[PDB]
Amino acid sequence: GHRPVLVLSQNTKRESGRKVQSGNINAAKTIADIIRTCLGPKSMMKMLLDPMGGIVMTNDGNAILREIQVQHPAAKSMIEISRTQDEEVGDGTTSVIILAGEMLSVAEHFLEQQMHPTVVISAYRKALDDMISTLKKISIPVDISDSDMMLNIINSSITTKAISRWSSLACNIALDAVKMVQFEENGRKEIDIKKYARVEKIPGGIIEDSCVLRGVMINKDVTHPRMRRYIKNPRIVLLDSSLEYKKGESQTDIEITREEDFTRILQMEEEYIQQLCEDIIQLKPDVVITEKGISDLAQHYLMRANITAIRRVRKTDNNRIARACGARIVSRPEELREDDVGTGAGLLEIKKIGDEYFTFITDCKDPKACTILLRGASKEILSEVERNLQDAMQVCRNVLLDPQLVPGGGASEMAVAHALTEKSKAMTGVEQWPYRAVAQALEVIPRTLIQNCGASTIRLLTSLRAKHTQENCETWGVNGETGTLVDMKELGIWEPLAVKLQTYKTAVETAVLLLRIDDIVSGHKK
Amino acid sequence: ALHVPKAPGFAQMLKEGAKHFSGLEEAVYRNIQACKELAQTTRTAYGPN
Amino acid sequence: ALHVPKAPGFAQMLKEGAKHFSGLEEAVYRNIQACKELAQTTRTAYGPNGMNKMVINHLEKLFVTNDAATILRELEVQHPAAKMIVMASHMQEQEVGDGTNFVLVFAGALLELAEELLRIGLSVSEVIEGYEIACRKAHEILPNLVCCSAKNLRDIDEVSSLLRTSIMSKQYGNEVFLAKLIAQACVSIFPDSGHFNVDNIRVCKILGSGISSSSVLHGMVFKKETEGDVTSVKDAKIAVYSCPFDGMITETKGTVLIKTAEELMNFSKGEENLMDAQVKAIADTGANVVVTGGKVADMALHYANKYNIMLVRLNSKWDLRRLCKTVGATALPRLTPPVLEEMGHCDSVYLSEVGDTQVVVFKHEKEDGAISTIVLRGSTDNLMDDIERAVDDGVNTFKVLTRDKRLVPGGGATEIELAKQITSYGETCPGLEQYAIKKFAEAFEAIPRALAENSGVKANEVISKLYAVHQEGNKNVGLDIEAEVPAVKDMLEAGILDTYLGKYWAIKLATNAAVTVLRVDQIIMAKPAGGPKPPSGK
Amino acid sequence: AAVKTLNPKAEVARAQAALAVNISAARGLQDVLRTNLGPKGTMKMLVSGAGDIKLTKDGNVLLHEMQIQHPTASLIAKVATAQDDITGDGTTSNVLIIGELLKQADLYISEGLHPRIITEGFEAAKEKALQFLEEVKVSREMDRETLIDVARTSLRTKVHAELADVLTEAVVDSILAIKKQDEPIDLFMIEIMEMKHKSETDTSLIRGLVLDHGARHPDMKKRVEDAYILTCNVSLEYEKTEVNSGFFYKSAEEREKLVKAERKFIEDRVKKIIELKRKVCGDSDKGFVVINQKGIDPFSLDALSKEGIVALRRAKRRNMERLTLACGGVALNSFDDLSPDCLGHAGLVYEYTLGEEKFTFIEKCNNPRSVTLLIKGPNKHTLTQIKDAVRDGLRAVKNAIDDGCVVPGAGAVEVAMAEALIKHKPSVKGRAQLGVQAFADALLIIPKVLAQNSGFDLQETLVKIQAEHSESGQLVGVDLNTGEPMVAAEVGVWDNYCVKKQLLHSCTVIATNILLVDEIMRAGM
Amino acid sequence: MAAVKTLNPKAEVARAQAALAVNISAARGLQDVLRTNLGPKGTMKMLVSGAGDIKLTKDGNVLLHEMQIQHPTASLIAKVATAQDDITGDGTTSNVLIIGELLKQADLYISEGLHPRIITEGFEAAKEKALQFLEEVKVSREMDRETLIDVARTSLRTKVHAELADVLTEAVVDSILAIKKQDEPIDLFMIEIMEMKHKSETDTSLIRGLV
Amino acid sequence: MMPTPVILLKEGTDSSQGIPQLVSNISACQVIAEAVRTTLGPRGMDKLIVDGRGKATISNDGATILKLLDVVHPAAKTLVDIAKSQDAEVGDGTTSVTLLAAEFLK
Ligand SMILES: Nc1ncnc2c1ncn2[C@@H]1O[C@H](COP(=O)(O)OP(=O)(O)O)[C@@H](O)[C@H]1O
Ligand SMILES: Nc1ncnc2c1ncn2[C@@H]1O[C@H](COP(=O)(O)OP(=O)(O)O)[C@@H](O)[C@H]1O
Ligand SMILES: Nc1ncnc2c1ncn2[C@@H]1O[C@H](COP(=O)(O)OP(=O)(O)O)[C@@H](O)[C@H]1O
Ligand SMILES: [Mg+2]
Ligand SMILES: [Mg+2]
Ligand SMILES: [Mg+2]
Ligand SMILES: [Mg+2]
Ligand SMILES: [Mg+2]
Repeated sequence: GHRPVLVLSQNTKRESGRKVQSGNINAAKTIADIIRTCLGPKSMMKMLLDPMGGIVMTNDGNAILREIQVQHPAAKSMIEISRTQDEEVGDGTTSVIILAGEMLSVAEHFLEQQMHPTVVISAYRKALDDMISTLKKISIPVDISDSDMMLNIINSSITTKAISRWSSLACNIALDAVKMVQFEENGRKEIDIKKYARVEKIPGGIIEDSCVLRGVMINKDVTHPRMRRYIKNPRIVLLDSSLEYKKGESQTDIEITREEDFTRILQMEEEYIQQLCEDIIQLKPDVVITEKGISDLAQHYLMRANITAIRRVRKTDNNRIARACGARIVSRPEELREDDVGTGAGLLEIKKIGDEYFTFITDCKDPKACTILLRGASKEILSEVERNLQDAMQVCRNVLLDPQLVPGGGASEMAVAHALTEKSKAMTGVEQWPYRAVAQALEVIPRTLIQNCGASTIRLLTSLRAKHTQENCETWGVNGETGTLVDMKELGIWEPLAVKLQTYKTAVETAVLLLRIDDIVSGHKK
Repeated sequence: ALHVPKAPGFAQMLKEGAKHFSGLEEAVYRNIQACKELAQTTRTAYGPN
Repeated sequence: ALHVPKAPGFAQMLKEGAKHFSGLEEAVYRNIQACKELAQTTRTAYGPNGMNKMVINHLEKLFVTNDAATILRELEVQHPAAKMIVMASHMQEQEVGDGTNFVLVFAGALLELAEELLRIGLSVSEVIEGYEIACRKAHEILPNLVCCSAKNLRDIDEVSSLLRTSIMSKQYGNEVFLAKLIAQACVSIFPDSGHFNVDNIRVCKILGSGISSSSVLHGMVFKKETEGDVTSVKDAKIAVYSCPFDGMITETKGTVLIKTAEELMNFSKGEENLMDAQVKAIADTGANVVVTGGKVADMALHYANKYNIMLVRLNSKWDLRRLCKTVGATALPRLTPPVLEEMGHCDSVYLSEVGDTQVVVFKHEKEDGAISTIVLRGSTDNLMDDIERAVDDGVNTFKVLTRDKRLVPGGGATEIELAKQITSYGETCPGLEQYAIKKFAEAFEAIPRALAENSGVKANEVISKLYAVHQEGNKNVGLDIEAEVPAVKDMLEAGILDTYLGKYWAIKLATNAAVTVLRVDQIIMAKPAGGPKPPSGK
Repeated sequence: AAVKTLNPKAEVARAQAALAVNISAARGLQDVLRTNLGPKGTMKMLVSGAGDIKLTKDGNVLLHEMQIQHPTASLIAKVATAQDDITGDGTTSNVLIIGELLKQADLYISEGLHPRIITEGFEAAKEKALQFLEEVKVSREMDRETLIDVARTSLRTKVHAELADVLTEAVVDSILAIKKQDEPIDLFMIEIMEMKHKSETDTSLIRGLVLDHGARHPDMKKRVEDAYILTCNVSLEYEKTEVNSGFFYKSAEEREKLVKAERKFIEDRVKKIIELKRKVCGDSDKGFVVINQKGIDPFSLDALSKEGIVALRRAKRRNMERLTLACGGVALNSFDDLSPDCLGHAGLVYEYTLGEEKFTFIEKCNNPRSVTLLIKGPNKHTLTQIKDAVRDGLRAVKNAIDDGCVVPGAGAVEVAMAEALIKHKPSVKGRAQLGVQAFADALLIIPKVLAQNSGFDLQETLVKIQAEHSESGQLVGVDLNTGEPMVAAEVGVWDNYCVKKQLLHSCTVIATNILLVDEIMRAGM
Repeated sequence: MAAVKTLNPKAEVARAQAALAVNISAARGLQDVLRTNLGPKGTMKMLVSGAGDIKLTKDGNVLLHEMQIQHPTASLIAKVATAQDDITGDGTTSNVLIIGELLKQADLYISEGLHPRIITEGFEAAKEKALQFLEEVKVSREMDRETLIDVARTSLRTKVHAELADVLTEAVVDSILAIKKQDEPIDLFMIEIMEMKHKSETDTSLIRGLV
Repeated sequence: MMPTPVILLKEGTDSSQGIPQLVSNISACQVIAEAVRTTLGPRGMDKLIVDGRGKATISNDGATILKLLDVVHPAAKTLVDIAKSQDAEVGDGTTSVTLLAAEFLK
């Protein structure tokens, strides 16, 4: 016997000192190196094996990072910041990771050179503030009324994905969807593309046939074949309550003693259904769409009035239809009003694609919701196309909200680095060295672009750095396709200011978070 | 769609317990890291102090 | 240099338990070998001199029989080419009812000769084309080989003679008696209308007195006992009910709501009076026998006993429907008295003791009726099962005769004549298909060879004599099994005949199975699973 | 590796390893599926884990039923699944073209070339090839002969010659029967019914419906000559109240009264049906058939059979529309207001019994817009193979009717496409000409595989065909009986234009995406 | 799965196209490993034994012995390279590369249904023609000191560092010229190779005697 | 015999064919007859059979003794079946049927 006595429980480890900092920085560098080669217009794609047996062939950094599992907590923090960048702005996920990895890599030097992490953190925060100032300075305005400028911005956003082959069609689709989704009510502007901009993937066909509809498409068919599958100018009526006969909430029981009470009860059930159908018909609609089941007898009474019925649509699909055709979902048909009747859909067609029926409510006038019908080679191709379309729509929304633009291809990075170095020339304290280190660490984006392009990093980067020292060279970047220095006033690669601001903020703050950390303790039970 | 097979050629012909590190990142950086670690272990015994 | 790695490509991507067979040697020859093995297993039970086989299935149920279809069914066949040949045999059994062993033997012979042709140089496609051409030629020749027709199916003696050949292959020792039994049973059935139903023939197996004590009854026999006191009637007026012999109740929910003492005291008396009135109303129509498909109430049983009414409870709805057919009644869904047209009639219903089991007999006297039953006596359950299989074969033969009345000589005469004619045709066909046609002709030799081997004589002498006699011009000469030496005799005179449809369908199905097996070039077997069978198969 | 450093139990293939793995998988799939192409191909035999036998020749079925656990194989299987779902043909050609594109690309990648240039060449070659395919298509009025030719060119590749000949007539007649002018063809209106009692050549087309269920009452007539069809979706069995009624009685007489009075609701609808039947046909000459999507209890069955009415219960949901289009009635969900004008008409209704299963035939319809295909065979695998073949044939005929054009087959179209691509190659700038050449060589795989399956050699047959095409300019294919060049237009070897376009698009897209994959991970655990 | 497996169930067999695939895959793997060795611009390889001994080399034969390979075709190619090294002492990497490329080019046509026998016949004819061309193209020169220095450089530069190779050139040329007798075979056993571990790598030299 | 990678019957299937299996069947019938041989005649003797649960059965009836024996030999079970048949049809002679049948076979 005599079991050992000790302060902390077993399986409780603890390491401290330079080892923890080095391990955290190495984990961040490994996370960066995982997706270092997936940046730029010449990025290669990666194939990821889902544990559930799926395959994710993707170029996006966030999907790659979220599809892998790590044990080191610093890698978990890096994945979390990647997800945060993806959610906040939409793109820039594989740039912020690289930036954070480089910043931690250059901070490791000062950590090893007897400098306390707090000084490094203060220098990092001053550098971040000056980066924000420089980006706000070098930005240019954009008028959202010019469709060509918006298309160019979306193209520059999607030149690095696999959809650059059909870039023109993709940009048109994304811009149209964002414009359709844009809404304002009660003075509250709203661009909510995660609910009212739906992407539907139907494998087969050709990618060139993909388009955005002026309406909503659902995978539903008429309840009864006698119903019309083609109505010219339908009057939409939406419901979210069953058209059947159902038990009440209170516990209720009948007690039948007379002979004719059973038939009377059944007849009153039928009459209740008939009354509901008559209440619906009194508005004289053309179709009825419900989120809950519709009884066969109700279907008969609806067909008697020449009304097409769709049985069970989802909540989100019903909301999209309401936004598109101008209807208003109601629960009790007794309280139906003419305002709730959905007029504005220019055509309702129920056609067959492949071996399945699909319902189209397209041709709407002024629709506030849309569906993007994607057709392609297979499921994974369509998934990647959908991810690229999400990136494009997020970029379009960011530009619509924040109409300033900054040069791409590392031109902004080099301009900010040069401005930071010029400002650091004036400081005299010990904080200047980490400040300049961050300034030059910001140059990783053009270096990675040159490395991915296959060109030589050293001389190209040196020439670019020399070029940025002149009076007006803030728009000089690199070609990701030819490996040459070009003015981005000519190449036309521009990025939203919000995306760059979010990227720099997230990278610097992740570096700050991982610099503060020491004395890792693990193994304790909840 | 649940396992990544070894690439045909040298990867398959490699012995059971052997290891093969090739390229810059896999070999040169790892060797530099190991040498840095050794120097770090020995560093604190340098000089009169 | 101590291991051979798997070849890159499909070999490495194959699953752990899967097997892949490609080419001639790995797939076609192996399938031919498996089919040959199956044919060899079933070969020894062919013909009248075939020997029974004891087969123990996975449930330790013992089967002793010489029926090829049953033997294949009870065998755990795992090779899938043999599985295809077994499906062909079972399809032959379902379509015709006899000739399954012929199908298996012909398929095996065809596949062996195809293997020989493939070895000598012929391609698979050429062999398949030649086999199809020879099968078409054989189907063209076959109608010309018909020697006689049934020409009458209402006769007892002639139908017995027709079915004697069919039921001589199984139960060789005593086939005349079974011929008389099955002929009487089938002649009672098969009314003026041409349609004949196999299901109308019932078989009841009762242990004890040997198969020579079996008989045919123009009615139905049920192995149970009467519910009431009455055990025999003479002028039965059966009223068949599909409902339980009890007062029907509500389908929603029954609740006796009592609110006064008088209702409580009167409820049981009223219910009993209602039951008595219903039973008396049923009896007043003249019905002295009542058959019900459900539970029998005690009060209903008492009141049926009071009015001298026979009660019989048939659990199976198939039995109730068959009784309705054989008596001439309709199963009333409620307990209302039957009107004159829906009250069945039987010449005698009584409780009887046969051997050990208690039976209820619905017996007619006139030699007709919708359903007739055959009671099988014997000393062993397996023996009666074999006799039942023979009876099924005879009934299927009678049904085929009703379908088509043409007959062909048996005992290998038809096979030998077909082989001779197909060889003569193939000798005149130029090109590589002549080898396939000749091999298809030679495959017909497997039937007389199997018969000669089973009878204990030398097959080569029998086949040589058959060719000699057929070349002389006698097309109705086959093997003579009643001899200790290879000998032949005219089989039209001997009365040994085979159904034309049986031979036609057997040849067609065997050729189709052989061609289908030959068409296979690659096999990809998944890893065997220990799953509890597909849900559809139950 | 970085991933293995972060996750020790993770599998990684990077740089040339990923390309080698993907190309090896594609080559293995291609090698397996080479023998499928063409009518001279070899039947594959598939045994499942439960011992079920599957005889097939389709690329998609083979892909689904091979015991393969490879990622690239999964991607190609999904591509072929989409190909089959939309067009219904070209899966084997899909796999062959993907594998040959990957092999030809590797032939240049192994010499230091970068995959991006190959992908650019592939894109340019695909654009030119689509232009040429648009140029070469034959716009024709789809009469019966052309549809028969297309159905033959599908079914002969799928099944035996005589079976294909029968299925051609069956499929073409069925499609022409259900087809409405300037209206999309609905393939749900063709029942594919299986029966297992005759030879494979007994498959035929019935101008009506075949139902896998018959009358459940023995007293109902088994054959009705002149019938009136009442297609309904009304429950004719006892239904309990939704609100938990229950019965309360104080004596046996009240129990009897409540038992008699609880059937009144269903009895009313049965009486309505009986009154309609009596009014419509006052004699015994005409018949009355009731097909119900819901159950019919024995009481209603007896009540109907006492009036000489054949009642079928638990019919299929699509059978409502099938009977409405074929017989010509109105599917009723309630008997509130039923009139003789909603009754369908059938010129013959009879029941066929097969073993323990029963079937109902509804033939001699006036103008059946929906028909059925009766698949007959002695085995289950034969039935499955015939069903797959008729699916392929129906898809081919529907595609031929939809797209008014049709493309010459027998390998001519891709030979001409490759020659045009070679001619156009100098117009491509840079080193994308290597990708264009690889695309042309990959397109040339189909005549090669056809030559092998016919028993010939690639080099001689291919050079003969290409020389004939260059000298004459016609669309010359592969004669699988002699190997000589042959113009597929006269002999009637046709291919679907949509199938070729989908093949080009999907193969190019998937090959480009696979070639650009440089790193494979399995690190989700 | 084959005839052999029936007689011996525990047998591994590769037949027909599988045999060619296995052999060509092994040859291509060996070629891919040994591509980086060729030329003075080749890359040094680190070879660590089971005991932990470190060997740095770029020699093809030395690498072939130290590769952790257990393939039959690799064994055959290693035997061929060993014979090359034993008799001539150079060209092992060239052997591996040429064999791999020969097999790859042959497969490039074999995959098109061509029989390997025709390829082998073409190989024999091409080998005869190439031997004739090699005979006519050779440069017969009087082996003075400069030519021997050039040959020694062309070998050592591809074997070691440029400066060390430069020193070893004079070392080896002077040794050979010292032990060589006129119109007699050269006995390489008469050149002692002794290792000392106390100076820099450029301190190696030749001694007119014995150590 | 050869391994035959794909086998026809399920693995573990036992097949016996020819004269030896018939002789074995006759021997099994002899063994079955011997178990009830001494229960015949006025000088017969009783047999005590104990089941798995420990309950004993003492009987001179041949059919009872044969039924209490757990005979699994397919050919030997025919003697038990005919003894039960004789018991059902007649009720006496269950010992004589087995002796007669086994003696015929011998
Ligand atoms: N044609 C181009 N030439 C040079 N650089 C480009 C080009 N297109 C995009 N870039 C640069 O590539 C970056 C986008 O790469 P991407 O893979 O989208 O990374 P992220 O997903 O982090 O945005 C942008 O910062 C932009 O400056
Ligand atoms: N008395 C007989 N003499 C000669 N041959 C006979 C006689 N009776 C039947 N046969 C032959 O035996 C064959 C029947 O074999 P059988 O055991 O019934 O196999 P299956 O059940 O598959 O038909 C018939 O082809 C017939 O020619
Ligand atoms: N009678 C024929 N003669 C020559 N070539 C043919 C003939 N029939 C079909 N083909 C060619 O063979 C190919 C058959 O391909 P198939 O096996 O149907 O593959 P998939 O099912 O994937 O379409 C077609 O591309 C067609 O061009
Ligand atoms: Mg981006
Ligand atoms: Mg028989
Ligand atoms: Mg096809
Ligand atoms: Mg050398
Ligand atoms: Mg006694």
